[PDB]
Amino acid sequence: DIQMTQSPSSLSASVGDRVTITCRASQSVSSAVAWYQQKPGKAPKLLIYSASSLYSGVPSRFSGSRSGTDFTLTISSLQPEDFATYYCQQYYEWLSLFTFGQGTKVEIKRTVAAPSVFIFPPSDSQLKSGTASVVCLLNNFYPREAKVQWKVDNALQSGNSQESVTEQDSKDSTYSLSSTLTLSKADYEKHKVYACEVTHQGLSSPVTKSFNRGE
Amino acid sequence: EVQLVESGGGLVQPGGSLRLSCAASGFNLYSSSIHWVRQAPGKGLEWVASIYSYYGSTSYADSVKGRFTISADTSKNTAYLQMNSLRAEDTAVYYCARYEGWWWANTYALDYWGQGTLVTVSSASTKGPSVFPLAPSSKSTSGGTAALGCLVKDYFPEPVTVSWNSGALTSGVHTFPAVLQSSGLYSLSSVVTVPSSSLGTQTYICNVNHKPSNTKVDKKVEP
Amino acid sequence: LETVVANSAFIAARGSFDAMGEDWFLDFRVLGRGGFGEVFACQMKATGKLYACKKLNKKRLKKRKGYQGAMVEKKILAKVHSRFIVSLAYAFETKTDLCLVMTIMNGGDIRYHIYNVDEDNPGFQEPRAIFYTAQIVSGLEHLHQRNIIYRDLKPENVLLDDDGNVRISDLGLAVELKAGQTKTKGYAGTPGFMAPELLLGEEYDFSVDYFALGVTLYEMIAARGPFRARGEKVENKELKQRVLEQAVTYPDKFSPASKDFCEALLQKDPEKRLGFRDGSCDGLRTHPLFRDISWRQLEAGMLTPPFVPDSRTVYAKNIQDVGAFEEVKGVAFEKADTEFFQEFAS
Amino acid sequence: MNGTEGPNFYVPFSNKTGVVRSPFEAPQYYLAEPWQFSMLAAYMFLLIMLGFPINFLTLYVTVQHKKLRTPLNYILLNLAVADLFMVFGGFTTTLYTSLHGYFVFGPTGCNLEGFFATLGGEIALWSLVVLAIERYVVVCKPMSNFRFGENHAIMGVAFTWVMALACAAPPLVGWSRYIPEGMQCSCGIDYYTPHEETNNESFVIYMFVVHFIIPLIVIFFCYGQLVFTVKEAAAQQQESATTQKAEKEVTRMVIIMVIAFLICWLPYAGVAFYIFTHQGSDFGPIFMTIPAFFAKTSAVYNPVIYIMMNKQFRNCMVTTLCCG
Ligand SMILES: NC(=O)c1cn([C@@H]2O[C@H](CO)[C@@H](O)[C@H]2O)c2ncnc(N)c12
Repeated sequence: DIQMTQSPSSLSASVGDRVTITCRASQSVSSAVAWYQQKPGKAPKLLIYSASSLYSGVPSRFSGSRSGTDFTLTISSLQPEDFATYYCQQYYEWLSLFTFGQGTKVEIKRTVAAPSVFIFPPSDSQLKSGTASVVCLLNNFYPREAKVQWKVDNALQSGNSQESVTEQDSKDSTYSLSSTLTLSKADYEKHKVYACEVTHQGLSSPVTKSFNRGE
Repeated sequence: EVQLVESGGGLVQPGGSLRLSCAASGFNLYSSSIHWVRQAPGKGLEWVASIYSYYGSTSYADSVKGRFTISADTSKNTAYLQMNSLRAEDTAVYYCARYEGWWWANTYALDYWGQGTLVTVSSASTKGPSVFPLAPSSKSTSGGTAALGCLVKDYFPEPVTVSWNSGALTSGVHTFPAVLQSSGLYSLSSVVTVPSSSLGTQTYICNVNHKPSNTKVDKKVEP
Repeated sequence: LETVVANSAFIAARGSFDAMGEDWFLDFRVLGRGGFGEVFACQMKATGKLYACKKLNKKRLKKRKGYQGAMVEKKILAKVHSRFIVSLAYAFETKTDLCLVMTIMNGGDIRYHIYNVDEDNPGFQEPRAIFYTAQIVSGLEHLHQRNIIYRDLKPENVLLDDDGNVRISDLGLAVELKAGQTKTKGYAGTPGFMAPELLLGEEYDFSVDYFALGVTLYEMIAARGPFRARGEKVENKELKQRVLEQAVTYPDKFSPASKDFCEALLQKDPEKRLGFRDGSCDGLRTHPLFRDISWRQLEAGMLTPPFVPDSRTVYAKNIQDVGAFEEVKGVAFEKADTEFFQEFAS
Repeated sequence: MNGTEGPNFYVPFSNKTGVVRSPFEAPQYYLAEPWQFSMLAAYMFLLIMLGFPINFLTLYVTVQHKKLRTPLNYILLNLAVADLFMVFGGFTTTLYTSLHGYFVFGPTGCNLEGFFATLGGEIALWSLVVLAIERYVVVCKPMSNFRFGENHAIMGVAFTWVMALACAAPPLVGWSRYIPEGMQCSCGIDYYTPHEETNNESFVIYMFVVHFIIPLIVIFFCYGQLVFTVKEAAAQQQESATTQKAEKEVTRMVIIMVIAFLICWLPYAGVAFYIFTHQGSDFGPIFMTIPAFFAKTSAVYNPVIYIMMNKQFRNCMVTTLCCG
């Protein structure tokens, strides 16, 4: 079968940098590599086709080199729209699928920032439905080398917590994460200490913010 | 340029069937191969199927092979994807793409794509949101800033919009992407960090609109 | 005139046939003047069977110093045969030419048939052309399986038999390689049936034969090559520039399958050219052009051709303008030349 | 007699002016008029003016077109040379002499001029025979299936020369003699004098048989076979317009080829035979120029038939005429 790998998996770059990414196929599919850029609110768009030949109507900032099983895509100077996922493709069959990489995320390099940790009580209205949802906000941190953990009565809650992470902001260019721990009303009323423990590299050791039921 | 405009999306039951149409222009259909590619939301691209330029040979990715049947009419200049058997993983934006020649022909690559057409595989009727306040804590007062929010729970289908104070407060407002729950209903929380000191001096109201039922619920979140 | 009398005598001979030296072959009209001499029809004294005699005139040989080219074509064609490569039957000399007398193909050459169908009809009808393409491909394939770089192939070397089956014929300037080499330098073959690699004086593999196929196929259908106009051939220098630089445009005479197939063969870089893709030449065989023709039946010659050459008419030109090149003035044969002439003959 | 016999002349006119002697020193005007000499000279002028370009071209075109240099054309080049022998040996001399009204180069001159004219005409005669042979050889096969090669061509050329010498050389050694013919300004063969001293009778039989009848027979055989072959070929191949056309054309051509040999040598043979069979056959001097007219014109018409009506030469000639 055909396995597409890329490296770096993710890389931190700034505008006007020389970014070099590589792609590797598990078997020889000959000189046959296209490079695509994908970024939200767009459909996939061709950059390089054939083996290293620049596609028509594509900036000459993108270029490719090499051959064999190891292909290269180089961006000579970055622009603020080159923070995106880049996919290689090999476009051949024997009747095997046309195989794409797992994307290489070029992200915006910046300073570390600690998260502001807030833990939120459910209201009376929330408890009336029959579910209790306890919300933890980790606001304005960088990078995504952070783990949220929920403890209720010191017991680790996993497999009943859901995380959602926003990408880079336009207000300060950081990440925010909201994790919503969903419990039964019954479990909530058999519990007392609800604690959100936040692990981050900007923090010396995990910061726990907790509350006792209601205000 | 060459352009593809898809149509024929919609909501469809699991294990049902749907036919997508991709209307092609800027080229003669009989002179170009046509393929389907799909994208699961916020993920990679999976190729689905191809059918030859003058139409006769077909190839398929194994996961969709047989289940989906690619076809085309060169008398309409339109490619179709007949999708039989729908599954949870089939919930995706579906793209048609173009391809030129076949078996080495200036060593092509997939050069024109559609804008996608949304296929939603799900079972449930439209449902307005229940909006619960997420009360601030008196133990988050320790930094001088409290975060409070609203949990907009058990709605179907997307999208909801959540704003604060009728859109007047939108900075520091983090409205997270919808997560699909195991109830088959979407849920999101929208939170805002405010000064703890301004609680009970300023009221914070989440304005929740759910367009696919036109249901609007405004919930004042307690100081 | 006298040529018509000779043509009438040919018709007479054919009738007898249907129903080694100067005292062993009845001579008829020349059919063209090749690279090194004329190629005339002829007939066996004791068999009453028609053969072509590719004459390489001694005078013209001395002028062009074409002694190397003669030996290569002989030895190669003599050794390699299939059902898409015709047999060589005799190699003798007379007194004025070296002779290759080769086996029957009384159906004329493909180049003739482009114009004899009608000259207002360019090439053959699509099914008929497709059939012949499939057969030419099989012949090339047989060479490639034996690790032979041909460096040639042309319409005039694709002969029709009276059945209507086509075969490549006359294996000219070529090299038969062993297993353990595929790359060889040189400048060889007739210009226009040579790929970029040869012309630039670089190494080349099996790819080049597939370049020649592209030129052949294109000329077969459109009645003109990609690098020459209808019933024309340009000078070697210009032809070299054409092969390297000229992009191929495709008439609507071609079907879509045939257009795509021609494009695949006529790429200037070997890497982008269909043929040997570094593990098979059977990737070529997968092209939709050949969905019409089953490979198993084709290779065994079990498929009926959609045209059968009539035997009540005779194919190939009768002299009325054929090429020419110098015959000797003061120029007197070397001892070496005489030794070559005996050596050539079997 | 049958004219006026001499041991070194044969005035065809009968003696009745009392001055009919040798015309090597006697000006002929007692059996001719000045205007007839002008017409004689005019006719010789014509034969030079046409004959030399036509025959020169035949040699010339082959040298500049590679493809023409082939064994089967050797004999045709030879024909052109033969014709030129007649032009410069016979025609030019006769033009010169005619304006004096008699042959002014004397007995030795007569033998020379008569030799070159005969030599020329005989190489031509035998060329036409060899050509018919070669055509028979190529199509009809002498030995089943044969290639016509260089050696045979050379032999063919040599053969015409040898046969011509076999005819032209005897009157120089006294078996027959050259003596003035016509208006006495050209020298022909003594066949018209019953003169014992040169043994004319045996010579006339030899001439008639070996140099007319034999050729005539050979020509009839060869072309008869050839026309038969082509008729047969066409019959076995009803399909195609070309074969039917070919049959008609070949029959037409063969009639032209036979007729051209007849016109050239039949007058000499006919006249010679008549005089031999019947004694006292007086033919005038003007009348004796008639066989020469017919024979001499073959220096033009032989190359028309045997060169121009051959496809290869035609193409080359067209090339040269359209700049070359
Ligand atoms: N060399 C060959 O094998 C042959 C070439 N010709 C004709 O000879 C012409 C001059 O090469 C070609 O265009 C054909 O018409 C042939 N015609 C019949 N049989 C053949 N074996 C050949």
